[PDB]
Order: sequence, then C-alpha cells, then structure tokens
Amino acid sequence: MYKNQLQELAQRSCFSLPSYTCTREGPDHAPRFKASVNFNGEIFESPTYCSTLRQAEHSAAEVALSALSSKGPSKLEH
Repeated sequence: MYKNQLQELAQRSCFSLPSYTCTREGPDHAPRFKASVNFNGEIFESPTYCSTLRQAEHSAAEVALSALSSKGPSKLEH
C-alpha cells in the first residue's frame, strides 16, 4: 500500500522508478537484516532492526515517502 504509493509518485515525475536492495549479514545465531532504497537520487535505509526483508523495504519506502512530503503529515493537522 504505502510502497505502491511511493512508486506512483515517481511515475508521475516520469523520471525513474524507485529501487531497493536487501543484504544479509551477521551470524546464524544472531541474524541481521539491512535494506537500502534509492528514490530520486536520495538513499534511505531502514532506521530500525528488521526481522524480515519485508520490514526493511517498508521502513525504507516510508522514510522516502515521508522525506518527499517533508514533514508534511502531522498529528495536529486535520
């Protein structure tokens, strides 16, 4: 949902579609996930630990989406 919304914004610019990558590091006993997303030349990575790559992609997309709007959404607003 949120991820798709971010992609739609890029399509409107007719510039380039968003890109995301996922890497796996750390021991099997203590696995660590890390993903990075590049949107409009800006790179955003999950700021919190992600159990699965799905969370990493969401965290990256959310950061890019929020960054694009630039602290747009607010609790006080509306």
